[PDB]
Amino acid sequence: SASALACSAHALNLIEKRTLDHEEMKALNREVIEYFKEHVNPGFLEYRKSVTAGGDYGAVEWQAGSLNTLVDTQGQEFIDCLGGFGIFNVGHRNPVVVSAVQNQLAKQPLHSQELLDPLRAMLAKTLAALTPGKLKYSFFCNSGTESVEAALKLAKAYQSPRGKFTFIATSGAFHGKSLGALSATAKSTFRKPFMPLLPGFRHVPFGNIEAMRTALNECKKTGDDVAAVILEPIQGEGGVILPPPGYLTAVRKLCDEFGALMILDEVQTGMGRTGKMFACEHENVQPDILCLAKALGGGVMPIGATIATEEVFSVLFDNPFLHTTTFGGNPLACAAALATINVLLEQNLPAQAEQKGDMLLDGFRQLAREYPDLVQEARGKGMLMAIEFVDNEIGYNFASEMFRQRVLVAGTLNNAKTIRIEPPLTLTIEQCELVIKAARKALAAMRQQVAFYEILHLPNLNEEQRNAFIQSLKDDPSQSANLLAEAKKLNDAQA
Amino acid sequence: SASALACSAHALNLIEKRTLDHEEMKALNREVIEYFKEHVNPGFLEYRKSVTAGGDYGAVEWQAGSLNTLVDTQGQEFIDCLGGFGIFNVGHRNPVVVSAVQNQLAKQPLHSQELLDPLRAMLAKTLAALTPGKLKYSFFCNSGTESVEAALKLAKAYQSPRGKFTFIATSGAFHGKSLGALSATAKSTFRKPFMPLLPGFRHVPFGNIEAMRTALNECKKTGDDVAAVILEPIQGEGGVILPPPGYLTAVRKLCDEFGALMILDEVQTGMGRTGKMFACEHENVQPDILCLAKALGGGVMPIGATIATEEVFSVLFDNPFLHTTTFGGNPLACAAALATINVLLEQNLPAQAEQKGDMLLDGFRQLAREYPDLVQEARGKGMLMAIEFVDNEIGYNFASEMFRQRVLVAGTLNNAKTIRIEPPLTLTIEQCELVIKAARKALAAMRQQVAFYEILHLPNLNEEQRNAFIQSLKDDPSQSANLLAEAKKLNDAQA
Amino acid sequence: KETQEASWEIFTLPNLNGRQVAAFISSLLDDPSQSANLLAEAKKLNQIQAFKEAFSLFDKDGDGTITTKELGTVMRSLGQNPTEAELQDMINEVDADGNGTIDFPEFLTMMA
Ligand SMILES: [Ca+2]
Ligand SMILES: [Ca+2]
Repeated sequence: SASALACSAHALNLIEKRTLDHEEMKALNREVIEYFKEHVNPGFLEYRKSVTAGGDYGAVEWQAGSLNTLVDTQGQEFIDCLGGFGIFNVGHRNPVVVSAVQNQLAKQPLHSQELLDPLRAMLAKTLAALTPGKLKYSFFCNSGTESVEAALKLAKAYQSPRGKFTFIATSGAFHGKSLGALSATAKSTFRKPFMPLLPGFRHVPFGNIEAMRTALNECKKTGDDVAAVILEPIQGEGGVILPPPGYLTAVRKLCDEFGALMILDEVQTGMGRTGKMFACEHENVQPDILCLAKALGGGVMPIGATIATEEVFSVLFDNPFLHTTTFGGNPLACAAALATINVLLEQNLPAQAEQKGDMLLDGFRQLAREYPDLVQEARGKGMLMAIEFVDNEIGYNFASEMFRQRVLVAGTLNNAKTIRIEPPLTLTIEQCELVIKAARKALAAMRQQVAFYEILHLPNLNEEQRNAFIQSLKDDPSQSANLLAEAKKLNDAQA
Repeated sequence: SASALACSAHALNLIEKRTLDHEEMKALNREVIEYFKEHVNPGFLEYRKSVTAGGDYGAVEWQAGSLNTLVDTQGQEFIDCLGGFGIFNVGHRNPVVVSAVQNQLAKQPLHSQELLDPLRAMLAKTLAALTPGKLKYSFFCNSGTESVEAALKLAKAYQSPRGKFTFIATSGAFHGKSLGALSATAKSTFRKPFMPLLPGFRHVPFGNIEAMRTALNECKKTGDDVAAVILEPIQGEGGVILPPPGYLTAVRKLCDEFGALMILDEVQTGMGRTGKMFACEHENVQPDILCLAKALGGGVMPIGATIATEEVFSVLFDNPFLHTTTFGGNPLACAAALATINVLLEQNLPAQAEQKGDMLLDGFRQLAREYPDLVQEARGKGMLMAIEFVDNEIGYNFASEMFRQRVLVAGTLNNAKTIRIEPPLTLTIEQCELVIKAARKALAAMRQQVAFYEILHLPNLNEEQRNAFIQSLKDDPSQSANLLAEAKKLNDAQA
Repeated sequence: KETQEASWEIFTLPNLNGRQVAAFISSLLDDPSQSANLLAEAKKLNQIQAFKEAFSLFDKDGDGTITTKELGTVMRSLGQNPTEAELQDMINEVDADGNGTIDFPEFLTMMA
């Protein structure tokens, strides 16, 4: 058809463009839909259809608008309440992060892998200064799942000479999709097609200290002593699930008691999202191993970090090549990360995340009491929030209605009824009120919608008074509640 | 020591600097050695000590010099014959790749993960055009090990409903260090501390078609039918091991016969290094799954890609979230990759790699016959070469002596006697001659050294008869190999 | 193992000939214990030899002593313009024997 050279050349021509005319846009959207269908995954097209209405399923990314907005190929601007599921904590194209990445790009993007690269040392020192307690040594990779892999391998190298092999995770947990991390991840549909996974992985209910104590004690009784416990401080993909106060402290004490390592997965909750730099700081809990990614890249670079105490990390001192990764700790990613830490500390973005989080969650809870027919509950901590609906169809219509009002939201991998709100920490107060209002109009449209369907499906109604009923439903929406009652008032009287 | 804010600020000040005075340089080198010792890994410091002489163990990266040179914090320029173990196929800071990355950085670095990003579609289409046969669908991640993880998960999702679970790899293979990929990787020291790994992984000798046929037939007889065979077309970390002609074709035929999938790991051999775009093109072999990374990033970005036929990749169509990764397919990485494919095709860098590879390997083979006391053999294909020495200490002294002459080389993870030569495909002929001469002076110095030791351990000669020999060796270092001859010519007569 | 590393580090010193490196090698084979100290004074010895060389090239007429004009020649050559009094002060500061010229050690003392 065309050669790879032609395709690449076209792609670079399109990378160099800053805006698109209407016919260039139509051709590009048509192209991207085709190539998604034939070379990426057609399932994605169906998914976005299930969270949109009409051609909304075919919005194509183009450029960052401001710190908190994204602009598609048609110039439509969206407020980003998705934040790349926790990536854009410091907004899109943060000037400081973009600046650092450009400077280091001017010097050297990737390292030789042989000589000492200075930004890896600088970032390791910074992270040692920034992490609680004895967390001292850092290993750098490129993703969250890789960080969890490094955590598991550290735990294994430390505990295998001590006769401990089994790992305890929690139900509803998500720790990545690489096979190692996938053994810890808990969602059935993510795991079943790839079994068998790693042996000796067990799961207990999240937030239930007695269940976990039971698991450790039974594992000790049967000779399957636990090497490590891994958990998120707050389950992001589980639907923003908050553990009871003191749970993390009790888990730390339990691991200390049984001689198991505590691995905290802060891939999503880290870098200021929950109101503090790390969620474990809410209870002043120091794990043995801490996992970071996503937001640590500043929304510019991919990066992951596994920080551990010298006691545990020392298992790699005799053989520094025991665990490595091809691109880990490259100068570009390190520059991004240092820039992000600087931005978060200088603008005190964690505290801002607490304030704006409290405000948005207040709004969402008020909407929750006003719409109990659609919203089950709203929950969150800092700027990691979620709204759980009555069914999945309802939350679907919510995501769609918010997308039509140009506010970006998305579901949670382990919870089909829940929609997450994870906007940048730089979201302004004006945009906070705009998002609350958008949620209100969404819920209103959804209530009028369910009324419209219920009125449409009544079987004991001829066509004329149905046309009158939906006609009135359109012309006076605030009477929605009454007319629906009236509809059934008549649907019963001729049964 | 200091607060995280201070550390970050210092790091950004150092990122913005373009040159260093010597007190700046000395302070920075001292800093990076300290932070490597206390926050990264002290073992690395010891390793570089074993491959250097004096303060050469403490060379710190600073900036790319030219396409094929690296400049440390002291202004010393090195010819890069390491290429990041296959990363810098198109050189350091390739203007085209840097340009594309800069433009897309101006537009948007990371995607929302919800809307359609166009460069993912463009890159998937380009890779479909560039890959042999029915390879059609691409999954994008951030590293080689992640690409291998995606390959394994594709094979599992395809073969588990067909009752096949076991995987066959080869000894001496390297496929990554994440637990999934590590189950396929073959080096004992990399695997033992993290066992148990994935069940049902077996290894056969590389290049031995009858051994592999035996493994498949026995697995079928016992009901442990093989889901997939995974191998590198040429083993990189094994010491650049070349299979017999027709091996890849026979492996494809065998997989077709038993109904197993063929997974080709081209993380190292891909992107033109072996004289063609992919090593599998030497025999016109199309695998079911192809793994790419390293060089696909153009030496600017981290990226990985798993390409598969629609037949196998279709296992992700019903549920597009069955396998994902946080940063995979981000616009920066895609821009880098497209720029790299463009550069490779427009400058026909594969063919250049064949020519320059033939030249360098000719030089190395001539040095090999001139120095059989130190070199066992030199091997290679395209610009993926290696020199295997008699001992590990010998190859160590070679790496050190080449580093002293400001030519970068490094060892191979699975082969302690072998030093790899993996320079950029953009290496100039002048630099080819320079590296050949550097290798010559290295081997000369090493012969002088081994002679100097061997003269010291000869038993049958008096305490002063040696000192004449050492003396003559040092102030008149010309009688060298022939001198060692004299030494033994007296030792065996005095026996 | 370390006796060998010592043996090669002493062997590779640029400013020693075979006779002394060989003598030292003897001292090290007889004593693996007196290494890093023997190694230390050997390294130092290299420093003295190279210092000797440079000094020799600072004695233009090769007569083994350095005068104010030879000094002067080097000082003027390095872009400077010393006066007679400055040169005399420099020599006077280290002139242990008061003969007005610089011998071998006194030059080492100037450097110290
Ligand atoms: Ca004189
Ligand atoms: Ca005197």
